[PDB]
Amino acid sequence: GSSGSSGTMLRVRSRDGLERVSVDGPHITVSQLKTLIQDQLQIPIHNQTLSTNRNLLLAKSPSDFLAFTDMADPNLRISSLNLAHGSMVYLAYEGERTIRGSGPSSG
Repeated sequence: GSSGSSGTMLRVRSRDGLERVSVDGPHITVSQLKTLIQDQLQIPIHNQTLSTNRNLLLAKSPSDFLAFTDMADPNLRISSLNLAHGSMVYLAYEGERTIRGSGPSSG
C-alpha cells in the first residue's frame, strides 16, 4: 500500500490458469522479470519460460520450449515486446513450483 508511486501489473497465462505478476517497468530485464515471477509464482528461472505466444501452452517437452527464445536473455528488456500494464504473456515451467517464505524484521 503505497501512495504516489504507480505499480505495474501484467497478465501471464499458464497451463494451470491465467496468472498476474507485479513489475516495475521496461527498465527491468527478463532477469528481473523471471525473478519477480520466481518470488511470486515461486518458480525457478531455470524453469520459467517466457513467451509472447500462446503456442507456449502447447510445448509439452523441453525442446519445444527451446523454440521460444524471445525472452530467454536475462539482459533483454521487456521493452523488446513492449509490455504495458495490461499486456498479455504466457508462462511455462517444468515440474512444479517451490515453497514461499518471508519474515520482515526491523533491525
